[PDB]
Amino acid sequence: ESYLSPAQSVKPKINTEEKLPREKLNPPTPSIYLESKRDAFSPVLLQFCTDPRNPITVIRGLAGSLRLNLGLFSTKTLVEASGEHTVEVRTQVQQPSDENWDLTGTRQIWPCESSRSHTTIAKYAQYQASSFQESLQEELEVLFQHHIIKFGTNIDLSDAKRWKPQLQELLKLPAFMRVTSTGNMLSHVGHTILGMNTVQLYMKVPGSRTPGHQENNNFCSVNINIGPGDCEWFAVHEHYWETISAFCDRHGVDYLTGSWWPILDDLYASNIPVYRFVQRPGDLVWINAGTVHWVQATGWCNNIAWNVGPLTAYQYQLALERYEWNEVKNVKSIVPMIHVSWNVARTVKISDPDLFKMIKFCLLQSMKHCQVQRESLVRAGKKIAYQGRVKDEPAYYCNECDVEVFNILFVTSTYLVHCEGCARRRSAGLQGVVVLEQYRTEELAQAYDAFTLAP
Amino acid sequence: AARKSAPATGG
Ligand SMILES: O=C(O)CNC(=O)C(=O)O
Ligand code: NI
Ligand SMILES: [Zn+2]
Repeated sequence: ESYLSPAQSVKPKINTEEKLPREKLNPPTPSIYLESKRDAFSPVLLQFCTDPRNPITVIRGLAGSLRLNLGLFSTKTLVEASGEHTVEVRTQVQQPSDENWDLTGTRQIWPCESSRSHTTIAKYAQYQASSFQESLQEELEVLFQHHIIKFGTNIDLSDAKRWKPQLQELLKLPAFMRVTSTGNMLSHVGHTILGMNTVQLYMKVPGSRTPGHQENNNFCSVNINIGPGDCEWFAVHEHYWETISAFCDRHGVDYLTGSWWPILDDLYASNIPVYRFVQRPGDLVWINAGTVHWVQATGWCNNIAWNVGPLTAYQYQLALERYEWNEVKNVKSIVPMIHVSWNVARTVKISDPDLFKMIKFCLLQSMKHCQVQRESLVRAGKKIAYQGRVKDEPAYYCNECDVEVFNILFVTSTYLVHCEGCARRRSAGLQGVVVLEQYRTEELAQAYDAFTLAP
Repeated sequence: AARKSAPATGG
């Protein structure tokens, strides 16, 4: 009953059955330099970054190749743009890169301690600076003769007023890397998903860690290192994600919502190639769809990141797989995949045949599901009001199970929306439940038929 | 709010 057709998979075929030698267990990270500025706008670049075979890619010195004014993202520029703006903090324990230990260094462990708290930007800038000066002093002695760290994470540069010049700068990027782009699936959500279709800022000190994960719904990520320190990246191909999740299960940590730092020897032991690379100031990281990754600051630095949704079959297939898998696991999918697919088909011409067949299949199933739901409600005497979508109306979600609710909305009262199960199970016969329809069969049917492959 | 963030362990 999936929104996906297994026959249509464009996932690269990889055999783990054969033993793999060590050199391939440490693959080189695709690094790319940009002599011209139009290279960055070349299609071959986009073809490269989004190739399924290429889990992750570094674009070297792009912030100078287009003359991006990163300086603005400097901590100093930030503190005065707004210092009493606020910031999530992670309190962590500082460690060497490829390692994470119990309290004593007897053992390497998967669970990564990462406690939470809040400050302002100006406040964390104090800390980041003091921290640096301190490390300086302990070196201006030797000359003449557990570390607890705090990481400023997921800082929201969403307010396009306040952060005007900073955001304006990123317009200079090739379209597929931009925050907002007609060719960006995430631009077709119709509302703001903080950190995905808005920019997040990271203020790091050395040892500052972002633990193992895949992006929300397997969406591409674009990260720029502002400077002046470096970052170290580790990454695995989507293919191997369930094997990694299995480790999380054994070590008693939740794969999708838990804090975990992988044990590299485990992954080598399991025949899983790990990409290892350094990201220098002005280097852009492109994380392809579904790539497991984790990240350590080696110096003092800020990064900027957001999620992009290029219109490829791979990206799409993986967004849907994660969408369904999320709900199997009772985990909120923050990109409302069904509402997005309809928005896309109705607003964007698609020339790529494989991507076209995938969206078309999904819309079909969405229609059958709406059709089935309607009959049985009718069949059981339930009246369904018609509700219009208004302009810039968001997607909906079950107040209870967090699943996306599409087209047919169950409502109670100051009004709440539910999926059917959550409505029934809270009223046997749906008494005191209003039921709304947002798209009549014919609206969806016509939209569907209007949707054809562009040559 | 749908929003991207870091996993957590304390606080
Ligand atoms: O920059 C960091 O610390 C972690 N970032 C990511 O995992 C990302 O942008 O996808
Ligand atoms: Ni990430
Ligand atoms: Zn529900």
